[PDB]
Amino acid sequence: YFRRQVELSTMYRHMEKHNYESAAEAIQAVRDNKLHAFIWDSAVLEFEA
Amino acid sequence: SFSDCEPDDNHLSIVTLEEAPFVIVEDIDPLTETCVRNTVPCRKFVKINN
Ligand SMILES: *[C@@H]1O[C@H](CO)[C@@H](O)[C@H](O)[C@H]1NC(C)=O
Ligand SMILES: *[C@@H]1O[C@H](CO)[C@@H](O)[C@H](O)[C@H]1NC(C)=O
Repeated sequence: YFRRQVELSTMYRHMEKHNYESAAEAIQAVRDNKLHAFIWDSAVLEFEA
Repeated sequence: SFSDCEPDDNHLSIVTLEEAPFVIVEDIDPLTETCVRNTVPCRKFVKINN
């Protein structure tokens, strides 16, 4: 969805450094604050909240 | 003029200057060798040396 929209390709240029295999790795990284933001579905992150 | 009697005057030669608020000039996308379709192509004559 971020690759199709050509007007948001710049952010698509930035996310290439941290495209993680599983989201649990991103949750563990942001728990240790290795990351700063993560794009994901709403109810999953509300469950994590 | 693809034939003899074909007069047309619609191609418009356009020059511009590189200024970041208005004319962002970037390299071609190396993953595609194609500009992304919200952008336009351009060309520029660049010399070699002194
Ligand atoms: C010509 O080449 C020399 C190589 O030492 C370089 O210093 C100089 O900037 C070049 N000039 C141009 C106009 O490319
Ligand atoms: C090449 O020519 C330009 C022309 O003004 C000059 O400014 C530049 O210093 C030259 N490059 C050299 C001498 O390396």
